[PDB]
Amino acid sequence: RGECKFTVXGRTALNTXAVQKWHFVLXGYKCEILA
Amino acid sequence: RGECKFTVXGRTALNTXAVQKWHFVLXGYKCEILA
Repeated sequence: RGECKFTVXGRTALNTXAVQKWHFVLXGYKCEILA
Repeated sequence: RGECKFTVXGRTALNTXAVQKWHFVLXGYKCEILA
């Protein structure tokens, strides 16, 4: 429940409902992971 | 030389004019870089 975002290294992982979203931002390189 | 596609291993990069775009697709891990 609620919106809780965590920071691990240089990527921010947030919990969207019951899915896992991993946002990767490193300069001009943006990686998007959908678990 | 012109506009072709380069597939090395699992990294699909395409040449768009004078900009090199590297795309990464590995299931739920889709990382995209704009160079």
